[PDB]
Amino acid sequence: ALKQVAGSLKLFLAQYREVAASAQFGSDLDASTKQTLVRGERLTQLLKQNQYSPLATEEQVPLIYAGVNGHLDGIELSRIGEFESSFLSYLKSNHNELLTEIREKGELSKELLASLKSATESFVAT
Amino acid sequence: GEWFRDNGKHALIVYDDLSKQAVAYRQLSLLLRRPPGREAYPGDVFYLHSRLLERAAKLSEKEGSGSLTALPVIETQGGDVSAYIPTNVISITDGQIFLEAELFYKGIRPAINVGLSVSRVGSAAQVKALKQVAGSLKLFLAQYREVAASAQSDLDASTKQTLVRGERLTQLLKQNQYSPLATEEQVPLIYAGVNGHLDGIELSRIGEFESSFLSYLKSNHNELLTEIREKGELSKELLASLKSATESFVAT
Amino acid sequence: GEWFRDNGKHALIVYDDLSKQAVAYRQLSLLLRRPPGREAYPGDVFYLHSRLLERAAKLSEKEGSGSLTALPVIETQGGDVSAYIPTNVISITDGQIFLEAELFYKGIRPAINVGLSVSRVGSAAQVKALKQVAGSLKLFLAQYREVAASAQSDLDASTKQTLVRGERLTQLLKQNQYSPLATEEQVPLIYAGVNGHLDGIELSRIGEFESSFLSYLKSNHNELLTEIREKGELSKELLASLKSATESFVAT
Amino acid sequence: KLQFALPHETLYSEVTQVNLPAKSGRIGVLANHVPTVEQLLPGVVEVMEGSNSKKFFISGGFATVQPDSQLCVTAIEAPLESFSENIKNLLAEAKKNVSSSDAREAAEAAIQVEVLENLQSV
Amino acid sequence: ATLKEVEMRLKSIKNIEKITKTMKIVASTRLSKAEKAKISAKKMDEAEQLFYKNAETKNLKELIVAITSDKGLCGSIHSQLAKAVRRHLNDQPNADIVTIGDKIKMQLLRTHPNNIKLSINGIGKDAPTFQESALIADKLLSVMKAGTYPKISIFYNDPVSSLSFEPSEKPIFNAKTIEQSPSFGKFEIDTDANVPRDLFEYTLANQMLTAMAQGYAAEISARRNAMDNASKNAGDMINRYSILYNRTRQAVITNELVDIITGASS
Amino acid sequence: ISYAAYLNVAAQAIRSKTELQTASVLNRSQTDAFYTQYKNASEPTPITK
Amino acid sequence: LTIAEYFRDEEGQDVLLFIDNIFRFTQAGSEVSALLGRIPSAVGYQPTLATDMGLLQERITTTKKGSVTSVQAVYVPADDLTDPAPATTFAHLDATTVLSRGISELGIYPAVDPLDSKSRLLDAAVVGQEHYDVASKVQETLQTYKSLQDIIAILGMDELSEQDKLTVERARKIQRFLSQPFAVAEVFTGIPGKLVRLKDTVASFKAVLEGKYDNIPEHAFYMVGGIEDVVAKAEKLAA
Amino acid sequence: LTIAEYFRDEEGQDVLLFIDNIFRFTQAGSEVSALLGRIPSAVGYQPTLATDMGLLQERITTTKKGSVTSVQAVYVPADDLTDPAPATTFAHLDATTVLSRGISELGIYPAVDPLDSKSRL
Amino acid sequence: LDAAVVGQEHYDVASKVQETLQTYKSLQDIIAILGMDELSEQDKLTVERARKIQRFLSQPFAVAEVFTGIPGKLVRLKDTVASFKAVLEGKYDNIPEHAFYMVGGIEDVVAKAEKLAA
Repeated sequence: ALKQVAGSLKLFLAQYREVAASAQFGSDLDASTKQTLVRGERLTQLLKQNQYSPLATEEQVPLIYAGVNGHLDGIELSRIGEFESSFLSYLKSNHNELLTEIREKGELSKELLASLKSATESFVAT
Repeated sequence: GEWFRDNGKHALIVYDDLSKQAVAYRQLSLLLRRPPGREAYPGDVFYLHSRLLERAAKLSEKEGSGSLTALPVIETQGGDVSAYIPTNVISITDGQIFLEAELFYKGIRPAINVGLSVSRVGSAAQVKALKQVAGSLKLFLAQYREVAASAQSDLDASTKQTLVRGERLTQLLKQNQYSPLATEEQVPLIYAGVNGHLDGIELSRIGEFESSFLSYLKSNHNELLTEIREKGELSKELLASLKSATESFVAT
Repeated sequence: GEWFRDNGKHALIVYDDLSKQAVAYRQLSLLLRRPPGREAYPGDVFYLHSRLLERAAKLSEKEGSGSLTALPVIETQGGDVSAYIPTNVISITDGQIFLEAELFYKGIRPAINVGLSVSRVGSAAQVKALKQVAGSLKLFLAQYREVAASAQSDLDASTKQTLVRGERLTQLLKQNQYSPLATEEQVPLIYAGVNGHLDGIELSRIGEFESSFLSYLKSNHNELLTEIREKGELSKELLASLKSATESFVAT
Repeated sequence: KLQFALPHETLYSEVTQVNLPAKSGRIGVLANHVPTVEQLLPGVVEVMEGSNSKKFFISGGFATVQPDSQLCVTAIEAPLESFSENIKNLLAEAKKNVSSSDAREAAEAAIQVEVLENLQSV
Repeated sequence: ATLKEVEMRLKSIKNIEKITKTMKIVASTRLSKAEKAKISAKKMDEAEQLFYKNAETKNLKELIVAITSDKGLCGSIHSQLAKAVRRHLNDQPNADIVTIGDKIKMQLLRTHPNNIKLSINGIGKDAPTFQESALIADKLLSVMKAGTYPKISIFYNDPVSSLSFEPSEKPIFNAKTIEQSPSFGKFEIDTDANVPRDLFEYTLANQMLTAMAQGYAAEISARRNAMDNASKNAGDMINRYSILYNRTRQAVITNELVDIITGASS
Repeated sequence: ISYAAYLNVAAQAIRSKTELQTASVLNRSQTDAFYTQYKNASEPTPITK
Repeated sequence: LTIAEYFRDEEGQDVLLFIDNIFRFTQAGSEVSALLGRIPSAVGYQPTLATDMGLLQERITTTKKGSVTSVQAVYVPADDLTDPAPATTFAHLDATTVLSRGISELGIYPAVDPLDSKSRLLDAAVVGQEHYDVASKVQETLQTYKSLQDIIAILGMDELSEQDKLTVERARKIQRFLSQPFAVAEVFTGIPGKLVRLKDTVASFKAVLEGKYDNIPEHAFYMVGGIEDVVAKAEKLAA
Repeated sequence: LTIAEYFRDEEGQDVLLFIDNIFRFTQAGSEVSALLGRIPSAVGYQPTLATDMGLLQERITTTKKGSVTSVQAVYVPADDLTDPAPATTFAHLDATTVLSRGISELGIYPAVDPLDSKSRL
Repeated sequence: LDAAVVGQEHYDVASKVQETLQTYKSLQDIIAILGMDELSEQDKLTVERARKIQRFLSQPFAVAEVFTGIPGKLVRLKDTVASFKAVLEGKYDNIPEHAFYMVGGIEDVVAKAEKLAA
């Protein structure tokens, strides 16, 4: 499940720093580059984690899922931390059947994807 | 040197230089087949200096009040005070007078880099007169260095003043070789600098100003120099009288 | 090699290479437990190579005029000529032909770094003709690699020129492997460049120019080539002849 | 005095007569001319200081007779007899062909036609 | 603390140095070519704005055009000009804004996102030309309807010397504002074909070319100046790192030797 | 088209003999400037003016 | 190697000798050298490092009896190619594929350093003048780009010559075109491996150098086969 | 040097001694020291670097009888002036004459650099 | 340095201070070569602020009175936490750098800023 949602996260994050390098000499970027610069800056933010606060894959997956796809781009940067815990609580009360599924079946099908895609898109409007 | 110390008298000892002592010691240790450490010096190259320099001291009343004062000389390479031997000695002595090669080439001699120079115990032992006209000179000067380094982004108002005073005290601090000067010959020059009576005078003439100013003081206001010499302090009256004679000379 | 030298003849010796020979001698010395020094070399590794290399020599007329000429090879690591063995050999010898990957990858082959190569002997060993046309080559290329970082819009006609010239003179110095040129083939090529006959020729065509130009001189001007070869100098008549035959071809 | 000024080249910055092509009419600036402002359409321009007569070619711009009584000319491009058959009618057969059809750009290459006619005027 | 680090940290700066030192000469070649465009521009404007001086023309919503360029490395050209627009634009938080050159944008975009309705691009390469000045004017009339404004203002840097400059403001008057003037009658302008219409449109183009030419030569002087201070400042670090290099290199030879030595003793 | 821009077309017909067409003539007859209308933040296509 | 030699001499046939990792031979002898009584040589290695290596390497060879094609993985201590061990290994090889950290980090696999890798066979007499010219130009193009990268971090792109912009733009394509999914590598690529025939490679890169694909997006050269594959990938991204 | 001393001590002259090149004196002692089994010092120079240098230099001086004055050619390894060889040498140098191609390539003979060349005197 | 010991507010301040200082560090080379002008506004402000923190972290010890010329000040933890918290909150941006140098808490900055402005 984690493998799927973390597509080219590692290569992408490289493409991000390839660009966070070009941003240095006071550049101005085209639509693709300014966006991926925004995406990665938030992806980085989502990788922050407290000590003694480890997470289960079924909690990890939705976070990485929301991140890479861009359901976090139009959110103010300093609030990704409170997003992480609000959202995991939201999915525990509303769309809990989903998280239950990931823990047990360790995999995703179109049905799990679109449910979660529909579920995350929901939360974004707080 | 110690004989003087132990017999109620005072001795100054210059070690010129310890860098070369250390090198000789290294020669002996390697031929003695002692293991080379950092920069090939033996482990005891610190103890070499430390035991030597610990012998400098000021003694108690009971021990006759003698003193041995040490001025060890160290030679940096490429101006690096962080090398092994420099830092060893700095961790022994009570301060450093650092001399910059950069200042030296510019003609600023003595080339004392004030930022990097310090005396850890001497402030106590300073002659009051100097201490009084050295008000913050320590802080100010080595801080005019803040502006000076930045200077060459704005043609400022406030920080254009400190650039003109700074430059002056920098010349006042210059000094010809073989010409050590008495305290009472010193304090006026500094008073005249610190209170900005030089601000109007050009750089190229601060040299001539100083010789001509001391002549003036000797012939005309010798009573006052004598008072500086004999009491070592500046009474409000002598302070005010000194202001008087300063303004007069500058005007002409 | 020395049999040739001692008997009125001339031998060339290539030692490919001395890096590897110094490694071999180090093996022997370490295993014989002689004392090691820098990079673990024995204190007589300089003596090994100088002993070896001073044997190349140009003998007096009394002694038969024989000669031995040496091309020792040294491999550096990361271009570090301050390494122990390159140091030894650089200083023993009479000059350096310095090769570089950078140049190599740019297509400049042989990848000789002009500004780092030298022959202390110099002119004394050059055919006079080549010395005549090359005089300035030394110069333009020198002035080229100084203004290089400019090769990246707004530059006066002075610099645009300097850049045009050098590009082409650089290109002229490229050469295929296994294709050494006769002196009489070299000088007219160098002459054309040195004197500006290549300026108007797009940079990619300097190669085919060289080839064509040579063959053209061979069919039409075998006289100029024969003189260059047979006389070793260029008279003002040869120079003038060369000038004409060049423009003739460049136009055509 | 006269001041002639192109943005890339200042030409003329005491005079007796100057000749401009104004709104429609071709004014010959008299010595004491009442201050007047008139646009310059494409055409030739002459200056005088003795019996010195010499023309240029004007793209367009403004001419202002000033309260100092001096003249001021400004065009964008300017000689014509000394800056010139082979040069002229070159992309003039490419002028009508890119006239052209329809977008709205037709208007910019319609500004080429009327201009070339009154450029090969003399 | 290792040779590799110090040697390559040196190789970053040695190029930074050589490069900043090149664009000071490329800046100096560009210097005269642009002192020339500034002279030709002023001279043209001097003939045009002299009429406005005589007509004693003043100003009875707003458009602000601020001019610099795309490229940095020119000191505080973009900054204290942006700041001049901040000082003036306090009186008018509703003045529409067109910016010329991306750097004045990122300055004015972060301070007032909404006022910027238009932004121009790829400007400070070569000297400004009339085409640029014109087509920018054209679009100020097109989508920005420059005609339909009470007051117009151009912002640009005037070059005073080769060491300092001053962010300046100069006004633009429209068809209407030219007519209703203290001294329109001084001139015998023909009141027939739309003249004030043109003298405004022609001036919009011109007074910008003249603002850009001055802003450019201010920029070019500021580059050659900032780069001189940089190449100087770089060399200083190169000097300080050539010294550290040398220490480390010596240390490397010694430390390597001590291992050989310990190894040999046993 | 406008009085400034109109003049320019008659300044590029005037501009376009190859021999007197010196280097700083071809420069003046070109431009790499893109206009972008900026709403709210940004807006539409950047077009080569 | 003893096994390998036997096939070469008494099977009279083309043997293939794969060694991963030959560095470990020099390391091993190194680990016992002090306890064998030796004074150490430089960088900690044995005094016999080179002659040790000749004895091994000079056996790994084609003789007149039979042919051996050997491929040896060679670790490079701390990426330092000048460390005595790999540095003594170079001169035993007819072809040296040099892998690079700076390339791997750019997401380019195999991370083969296109400039630093060499072959005895890159020679017109062998590969043909065309092949040789293509390789030569590819290399000049990349070097020019490697050169210019110093500018492209301080001045950006904009101060670049027309000719040079074209080069740099072509270079970044060529650089990516040199990547390939491996069949053995699918696990780290999620991309079905590709094999590309030599004649295609030459044709493909030749074509790129002439500029017959400057109109095509960058990402379309990355991690694909030959020029067919690149034209396919461009259409998919266009949809 | 011994030959030079005889002209001073017995003939009373002011004598020139040229040493080309002083660095090769150092390196030789570095090499002898290594053959003698002596543990090397910093940068691989002999532990006796300074005294080896002193034993040569201190003999070049002015007596009451004359002087031996010495012009010594100085190589700088790695162009690093803090290298123990130049560093030790410099300790004994009273002046430098700096010959520059940059002075030569302006056709100035001798090619002495007036800004570079420095003297204690 | 852990929220479960010092409280989240303390932690958060310490860390943002640390992020701020770190930004200046990553920049030093560029500040020294190319000056302040070649920073983005974000950066310029962070650099401007970091230097105020830098200096605010300095403190006159009582035992170095001879070298400071100034009496030894001492700051209660709770005051350090709050004082720094406020600087980050952009509450003291208009203040010149010099007013944070060699003082105690934030009350002392206010004081020295007015001392300079007279």
